[PDB]
Amino acid sequence: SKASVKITPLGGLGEIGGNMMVIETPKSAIVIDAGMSFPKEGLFGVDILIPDFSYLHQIKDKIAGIIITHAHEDHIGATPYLFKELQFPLYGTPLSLGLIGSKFDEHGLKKYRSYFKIVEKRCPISVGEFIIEWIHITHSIIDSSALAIQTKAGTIIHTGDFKIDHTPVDNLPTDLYRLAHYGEKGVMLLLSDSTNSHKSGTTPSESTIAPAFDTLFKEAQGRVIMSTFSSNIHRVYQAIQYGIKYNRKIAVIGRSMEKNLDIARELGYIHLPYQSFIEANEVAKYPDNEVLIVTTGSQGETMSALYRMATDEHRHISIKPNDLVIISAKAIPGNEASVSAVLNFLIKKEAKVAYQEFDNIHVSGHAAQEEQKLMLRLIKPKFFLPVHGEYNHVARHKQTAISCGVPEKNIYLMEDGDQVEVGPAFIKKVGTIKSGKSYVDNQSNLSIDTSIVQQREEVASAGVFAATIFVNKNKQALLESSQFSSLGLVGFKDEKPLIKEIQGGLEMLLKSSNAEILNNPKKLEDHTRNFIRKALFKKFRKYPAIICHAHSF
Amino acid sequence: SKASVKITPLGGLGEIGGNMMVIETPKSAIVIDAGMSFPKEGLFGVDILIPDFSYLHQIKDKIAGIIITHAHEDHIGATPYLFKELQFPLYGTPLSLGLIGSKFDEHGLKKYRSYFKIVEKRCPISVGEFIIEWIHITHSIIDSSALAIQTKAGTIIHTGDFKIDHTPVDNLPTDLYRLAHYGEKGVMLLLSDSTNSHKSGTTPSESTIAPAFDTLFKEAQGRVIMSTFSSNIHRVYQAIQYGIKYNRKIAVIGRSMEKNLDIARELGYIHLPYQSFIEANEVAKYPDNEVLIVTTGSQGETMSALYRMATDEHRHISIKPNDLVIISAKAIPGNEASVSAVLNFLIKKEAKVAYQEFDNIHVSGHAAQEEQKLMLRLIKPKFFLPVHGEYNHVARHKQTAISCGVPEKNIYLMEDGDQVEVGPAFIKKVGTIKSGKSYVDNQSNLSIDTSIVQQREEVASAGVFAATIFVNKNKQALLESSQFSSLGLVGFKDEKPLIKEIQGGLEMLLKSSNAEILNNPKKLEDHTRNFIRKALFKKFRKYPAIICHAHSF
Repeated sequence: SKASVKITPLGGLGEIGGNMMVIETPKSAIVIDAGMSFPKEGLFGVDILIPDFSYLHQIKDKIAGIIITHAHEDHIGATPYLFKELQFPLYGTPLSLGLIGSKFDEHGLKKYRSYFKIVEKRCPISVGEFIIEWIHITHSIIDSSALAIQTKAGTIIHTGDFKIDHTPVDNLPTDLYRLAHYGEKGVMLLLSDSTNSHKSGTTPSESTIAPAFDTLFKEAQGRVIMSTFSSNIHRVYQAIQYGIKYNRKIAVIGRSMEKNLDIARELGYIHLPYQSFIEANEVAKYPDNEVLIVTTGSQGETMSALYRMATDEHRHISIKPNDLVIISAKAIPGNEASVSAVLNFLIKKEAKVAYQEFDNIHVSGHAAQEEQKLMLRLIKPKFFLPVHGEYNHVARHKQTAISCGVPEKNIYLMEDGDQVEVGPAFIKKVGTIKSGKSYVDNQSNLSIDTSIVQQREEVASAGVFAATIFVNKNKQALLESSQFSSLGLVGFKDEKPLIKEIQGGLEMLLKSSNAEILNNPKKLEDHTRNFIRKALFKKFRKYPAIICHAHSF
Repeated sequence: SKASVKITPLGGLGEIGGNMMVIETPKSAIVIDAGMSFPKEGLFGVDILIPDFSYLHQIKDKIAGIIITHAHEDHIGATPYLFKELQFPLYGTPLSLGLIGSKFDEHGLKKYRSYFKIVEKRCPISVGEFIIEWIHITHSIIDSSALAIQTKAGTIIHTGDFKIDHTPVDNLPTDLYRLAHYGEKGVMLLLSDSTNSHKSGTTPSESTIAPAFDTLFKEAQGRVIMSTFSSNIHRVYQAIQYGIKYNRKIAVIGRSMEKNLDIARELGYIHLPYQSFIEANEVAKYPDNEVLIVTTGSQGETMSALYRMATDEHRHISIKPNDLVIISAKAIPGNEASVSAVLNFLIKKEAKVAYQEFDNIHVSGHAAQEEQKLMLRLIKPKFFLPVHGEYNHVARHKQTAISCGVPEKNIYLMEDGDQVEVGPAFIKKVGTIKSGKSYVDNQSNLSIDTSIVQQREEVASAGVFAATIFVNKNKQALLESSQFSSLGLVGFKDEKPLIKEIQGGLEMLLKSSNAEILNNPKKLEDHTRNFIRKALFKKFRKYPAIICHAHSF
């Protein structure tokens, strides 16, 4: 009857990152964004997670394209890999589409590059039975945008990643007029950031950071090091601008930085004298006070480089006591241990460290309660649904919305995989769809089901002991010396006896075993598993994986 | 010539917890404290670490006893297990000695219980060539103390764990006069807390917490849950006092809580009507608003209970939407992930949660910069050496000491295992001693070298594939069907072929193998390892552990 849509999301509900939405209307289908989720972060790298793709293959014939709301790795990460399975027009932003093409070429998905479809800011883009608009909106990232969707069913808003910086370094303030206009006409659906719903007071503008660089650089007497990730372009821009202001040549380490710099500079978003850029191998040729280094590893890796620098195998840079190191890695909770370790190792090198001002403690990069309320009033929407956060954060954001006078019955909290049917004046849950994650190794760059590592680590608890006994079916006992191996059981020097005790018990059982059980590998494997379970219960209270091999040679 | 001592520490320098010092003088030796170090904390439990004991066995004939500065698990943890190797008089505090005896009986070390030697507060205790005094000093813990050591070489101060609470619930203010008196006579050596050297402003007094319980309990309409660890006696005391003030029966879950309660109540430190205490199984008989539950697991375990309560197998408590849950686990960095997970699962149960006021964010329990400076002025010591913290924290504390006018040349930063010779007016490093950690399983309660799990997890990276081939020395090939097993390699349904491809290559090599290499297991194992290395390099760029077994049946 009345026009309606079916918006069921694939990522973002249950973890920072890995955001991906799929709006499904009658004979209509659009994709909003495809990020990566980073649960942990260690001394050598990060956890690599890409959203499952099973649902996409179900309704392939309907999806009218991919809609990307960032030139940033956290939100386009699966786009390149996704094309190793399916292809769809990529209607995005010129800068956002570029970096995405770099990702795909790295993923070997040039097919999907032809799908590139530049959407103009403040300019609508007719996507099948839908109209799309990219509303500039301030954020850390050099470029960004939000989506306004017009449909015969109404209008839908996806902001997602936005902090309302009154004075951004790029002084390109959000074009609030359009958002207010959409509110004035009447906005059906709203998707808004919910990350920092636990904090109060508006987040500080990046310009609050400028003084930090200025003061630190005036007092710096030696080399300056900077550590971040491949997609914090604004921060590195500020850093290099100050360095040239302080006559420090820039050394860019990590090919991701180099490609981002070249793409942006060619795109003209910034101005940079190429001669001012240097290699790490040339640092020894320059004075310390003229040396500013930029460091990043693979996609998502920042402090693997730092740790190897503290371990001194970087073979391009030697940490010195007169150095000043500025640390800003992706401040996702649970990485404090790695930061502390590297910090201690650096102080052992007698290096001054600056980390207070760039992590989430000062600048989280996502709206606080006041900013969310300001957006909510700007919109005056009928239906509010939080995305890009955990269940608690969306709960708090919904509470804040209640404080703004939004009727409860138009607010829902999603769980990944869910479907929600939304109409002109109706909204309800209809079912769940299968959502999941997949690992990718930064070296191989292939998708691996989580099942393999899951079982690997599940059996990692408790030991793994395998044995092979060459027994004669006519003797019901081992005829040739059995070979045994163990991993995680006990120290070899101290395990030689213990495992060997269970060994004698087992080979005795053979001396008078059951011929049928001995001749049938299944019975031997079951008996070995039972014996291993009993031994592990006696020793450590576990039941380790036991591999048994029977031969009739 | 001049009197001097040799203080080389065994634990505390490099991690929160696991503090243990050994002062070594001519024909003199004393032990200060033996804690446990907790690097991580998960959904099912904690990491279990006990300091190495190798050095103790070297100078056994000199040590005059064990000196314990807490009735608290974080500082006496290795004492019970240590006695499974060596025995020494335990001169401690009556309450501190009790709990320690409980730990030893759990460890089956009753031998060391006879060594129990009660030291009187404000009363000196002659320990061989040394004089010892237990100076009450405020802290979270119901009881505590610091050590004043008089010697012919001078005086040594160990405070260690102390926050200067002006108004503690127990209103037993630190007896500063003695500390000032020792400063007045002239204090040689000072060992002081250094945990929170990164923070400014004095830590809030536990009394700041009272209002929280009062207000929350006035508004509570349902059951109240409380989650902590076995040794936060003061907090549970406040909680139960308020609950009786609000007519809530107390259910103590975790035998550690029950034993601590019985020991303290028998010791008369507190007053408690036994009839007011209840079991969890009886909660269903009482109204929700009369129900307050206390939860703790094994030593160091707090949220394993919480997680099973969210998973609903606690089979004594069912979480309800009207419940109010107060969470205070040992807030060591890196547990935020578990807290977040449990919090989301609880909100899925629609439960109100209170966690802001009890973690390290409000009350870290260890002195801040102002408190350290106040101690430093109270002492006016000649030699300052920070303990109970990481290298960065001790560095910051030493900086603060510099700000207090302490000459640098009397401040050192230790690394675990080091020896430092300290005289009347001399101090220097002399060498290093072997320091290390050992795991203990909370179920078995035995000491395990870290080597076993270290190799277990080192080989956990990459797969583990073993094979056994029954070959004839006269054929240089397998004569009986070879048996293969793999763990972590690939999914069985998808690994059957791949592993089987490498299998055919290998059994072909047999068809025309080297008889001597085939007959000699070493050559077969080397060839199998090389083949596995090549295959893993081709597939995932790894070199997995390969186990080869050769038979001549």
